[PDB]
Amino acid sequence: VQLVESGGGLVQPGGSRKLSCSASGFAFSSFGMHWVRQAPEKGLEWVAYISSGSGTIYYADTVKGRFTISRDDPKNTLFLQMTSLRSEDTAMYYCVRSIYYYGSSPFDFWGQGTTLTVSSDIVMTQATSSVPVPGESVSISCRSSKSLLHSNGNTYLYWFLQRPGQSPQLLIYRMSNLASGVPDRFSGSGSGTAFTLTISRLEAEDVGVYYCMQHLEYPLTFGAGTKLEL
Amino acid sequence: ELDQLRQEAEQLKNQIRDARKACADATLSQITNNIDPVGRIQMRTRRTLRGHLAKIYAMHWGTDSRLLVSASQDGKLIIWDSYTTNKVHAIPLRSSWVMTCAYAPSGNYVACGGLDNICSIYNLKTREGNVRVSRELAGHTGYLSCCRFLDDNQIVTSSGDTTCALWDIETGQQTTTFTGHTGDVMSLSLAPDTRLFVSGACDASAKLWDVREGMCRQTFTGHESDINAICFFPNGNAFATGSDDATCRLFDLRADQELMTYSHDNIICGITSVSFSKSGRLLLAGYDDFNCNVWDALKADRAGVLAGHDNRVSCLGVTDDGMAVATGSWDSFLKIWN
Amino acid sequence: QARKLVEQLKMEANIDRIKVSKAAADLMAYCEAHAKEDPLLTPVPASENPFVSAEDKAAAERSKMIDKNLREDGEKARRTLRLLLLGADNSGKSTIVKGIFETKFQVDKVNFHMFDVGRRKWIQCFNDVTAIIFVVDSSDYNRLQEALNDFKSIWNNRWLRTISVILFLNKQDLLAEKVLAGKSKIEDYFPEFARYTTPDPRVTRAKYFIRKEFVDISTASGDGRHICYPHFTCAVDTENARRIFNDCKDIILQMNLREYNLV
Amino acid sequence: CYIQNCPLG
Amino acid sequence: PPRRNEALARVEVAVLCLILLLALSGNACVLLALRTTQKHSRLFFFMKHLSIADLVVAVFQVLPQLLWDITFRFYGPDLLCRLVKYLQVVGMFASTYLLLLMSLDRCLAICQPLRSLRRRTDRLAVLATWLGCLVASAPQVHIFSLREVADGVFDCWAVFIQPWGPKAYITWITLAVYIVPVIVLAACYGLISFKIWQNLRLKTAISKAKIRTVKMTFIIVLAFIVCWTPFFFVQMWSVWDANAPKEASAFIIVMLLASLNSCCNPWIYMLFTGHLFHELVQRFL
Ligand SMILES: [Mg+2]
Repeated sequence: VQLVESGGGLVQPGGSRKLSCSASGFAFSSFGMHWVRQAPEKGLEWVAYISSGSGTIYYADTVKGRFTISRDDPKNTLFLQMTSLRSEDTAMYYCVRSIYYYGSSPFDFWGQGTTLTVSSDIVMTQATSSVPVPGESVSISCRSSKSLLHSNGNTYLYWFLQRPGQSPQLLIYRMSNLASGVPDRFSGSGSGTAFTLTISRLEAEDVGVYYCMQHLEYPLTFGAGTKLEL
Repeated sequence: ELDQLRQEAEQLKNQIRDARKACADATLSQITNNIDPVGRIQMRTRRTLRGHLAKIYAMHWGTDSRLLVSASQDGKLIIWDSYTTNKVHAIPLRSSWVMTCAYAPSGNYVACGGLDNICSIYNLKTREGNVRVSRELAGHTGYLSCCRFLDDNQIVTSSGDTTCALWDIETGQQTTTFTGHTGDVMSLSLAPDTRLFVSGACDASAKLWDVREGMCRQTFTGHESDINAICFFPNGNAFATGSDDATCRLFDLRADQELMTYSHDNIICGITSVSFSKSGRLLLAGYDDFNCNVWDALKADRAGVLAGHDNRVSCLGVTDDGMAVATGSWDSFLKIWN
Repeated sequence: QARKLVEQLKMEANIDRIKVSKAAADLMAYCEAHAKEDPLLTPVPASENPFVSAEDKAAAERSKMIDKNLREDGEKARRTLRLLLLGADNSGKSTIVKGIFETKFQVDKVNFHMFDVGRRKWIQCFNDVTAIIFVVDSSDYNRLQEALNDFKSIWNNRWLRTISVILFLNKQDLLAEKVLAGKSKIEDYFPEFARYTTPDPRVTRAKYFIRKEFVDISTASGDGRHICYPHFTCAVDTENARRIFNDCKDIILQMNLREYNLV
Repeated sequence: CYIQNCPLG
Repeated sequence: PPRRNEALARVEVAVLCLILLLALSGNACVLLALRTTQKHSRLFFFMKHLSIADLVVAVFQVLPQLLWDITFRFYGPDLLCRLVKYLQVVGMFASTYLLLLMSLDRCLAICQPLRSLRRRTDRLAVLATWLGCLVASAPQVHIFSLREVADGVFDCWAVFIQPWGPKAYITWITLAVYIVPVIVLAACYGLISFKIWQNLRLKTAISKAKIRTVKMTFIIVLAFIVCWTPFFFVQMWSVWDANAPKEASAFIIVMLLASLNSCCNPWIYMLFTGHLFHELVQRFL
């Protein structure tokens, strides 16, 4: 599986730009899509969403009006057109895939992003900011405004992980299920508005910032990040 | 010794019959004379699943009692979410004359087979978001009538060439073959402990097999026509069958003789499917009369009907928790009763 | 290999048993202990019986396309006709039109499908076919009594009460040679051939007697729901595909009269 | 009536 | 202002009420029987659509013409009556041509039996028919109006071009709604009852099923002719004879009988088939 992005460069305000993402290795025409950006020294932020078959689109109110999203299936490409940019549009842009049916797991594979220099809604709170860490058990936490517990029995909270100089990854989906390719050291738990990620038997290559995310209703709000240092 | 050896045949046949004559000191219909009747069982339809465009032949639930799979003669296999009537997967086949399909205990594979003499295995949860073939099992000389999973690497098959077979999916070869019947084999039923299984044949006899050893243990008789359906009791010590002479019969394992028969003078058509309930007090059966019957297994009296179809039924199934009942028919509809 | 069955009989005869007075009172005690957990006997509360989110909506949007694809392929597959080809052997059933086999052809922009299963059980599958094709050898006087009974076993089936039957009497070129040679007597097998007369005389009187035996079993008991269409074939014949189409026109015309109730 | 104005009565 | 007669006017509120109540009950019984009960085919589709056309006719052609005669002049705006007339003629056109569609379907399903058709055509035929009717009923809004006729009293009045308006309009409707349908409805059952007629002479080379077809052709043609012929005769006469007895009771009473097929069609087409009547009798019992 592969998702490589392009575009980028140096741009002056009041201009325009087109970004493209090429995919190779899966049935592109049955996955949703997402664009997600990250400021030079900040967290993650949701931008747009296009569904499968191009039948349902969602934008972000911060950039609604000037952005556009569009996919080309037989060429396996995703497009984002931006017009009349500003100074707050300097960030790294990624590409994310997702699929929805009974029992699936979305947001599983991220890509390699590109940089471009241009010179009510729920809020998630990441209390801690840095923790020194070995083989020592740890614990992290997240909190929301309202209770994510639905009437189906589901609970929509996700956990990610960003190592230095890489793309994020999926660890747990819907607060309790472990993904594919992940060891059993990580685990999940929680309740309504009271969550806790319990990493046990700490090892190397487990250093980086951690985020929580929600999917109960649009828009999709990330967090601020909890960093772990040795 | 053309006929000299044939002398001991009648001797043994009359000796084991005499040895069974002693064990019949009472009847199940005698001690059940003082028990509360079930009463009228009134069931209504809850969900109707549409989307097939031809006759429907097989159906099997999932181990979580939410997901299910169905097979029909248009050439498609369909997986259903029975709580919202959503379609999760739809798989196209290579042949269209299918007669059986199966659900895997874990939830990763499905199996299908018909008039092409091959059993196919399909992998569901695989990266790249597709559904493709895993392995094709060849080696039977007749058509396939049934199949059941034991693990993710072992499957049992029944064919019209008068034999049964056990396979290993990784290697792909038939390791054990069961012989001994005379006509076509139509039915199959695994035991809850997955150490034995019974079989039903087109010559009115039912045999009990052993999976680890590989030979027969017991043979039962007393029907006047071919057997079409067989299923194990929840307890695991008894089984039931269904034939074309319009009669259902309950056998026994540790007594070697039958116990009860379910007949009615107004019924003249043949049984096509049968299934027990979770507790073992009800016994549901399907008929060619275009409806299903609900017998009381302990009194042999009738206790209800399910008349929502306009052709013959041909399928039946109960969930592992015993919540709902699912039925198909030749009118291309699935129905959920509760 | 006669001792194999006797060995299994001996292995079966030596078995331990218990009396039914205890083998049935044990099946009776299993339900009374599990009686209060079968919902189909004790109705569950109306609020607990199991019989939208941002993700539950994407699930339904996913499910709404499979339906249109299925219906599109089914409506396309609606068109063609389907035939079943029977015949035991010695006849050349595989050489009349030029697991399980399949064959396609078309005349006047209508496609036919012919199957050949290379029968008392699997015959239910072919219950909605247009017509069945039966082939017979007309130069083998000993197997004729086998063919006569096979034909009647097929015509009197339970699942084929309304399916018409086409009939080809194959290899008629050999019959002329056999009858004009004079070394074979047909009355040696069918005594009632001595009285029959026709209503190339010796060959015509011979072949019409052969046809009458099949048409009698045909018109014996049909009640006017299906009929049989006889024909005389040969070893090499190019005009054999027109007959099936001209006989399916007459099967469909006689089928439309009974849905619109004009009869 | 219908296509033309009806007579009195 | 000219007056009328109390007696003759009274017999009118009776005839129209009888016709309306009959046309309502008969069509409803066909719809109820079709839904409650067996052999779902390409016959109940057209029969169901025909009943819907007959109900529209009975609702939007008798009820206005009846409340009108309850009063003397219509009390409303212009566009109301300008649309009433449109509906009144649309009903007549559609209820006549749906029958031609059903008959043509029968005739080609018996005469040309190997024909590939899908549900898309079985819906496009009906929508093209309804579109044609709604387009052909157009000049009803042009030639009719609401205007004062005498002493400041207003009504829906019709004004044609003096020399050749009324004759041409009536002749066009009678040629497009009477002659051509009866010719085609004769050709259909002339071909059907000739193929069935010859097939039996070729097969038997039995006499009870050889007359049921004529006994079905007759009733079908006779009902149509008898129901439609009195209206157009007096209509063509009054619009073709300067000396015509427009004051007799016959002209007034028979001029209002336009919707008479909507009374006889549901009985015929549901009785010719066997099960429907007894099945409804058993369900209601
Ligand atoms: Mg008047």
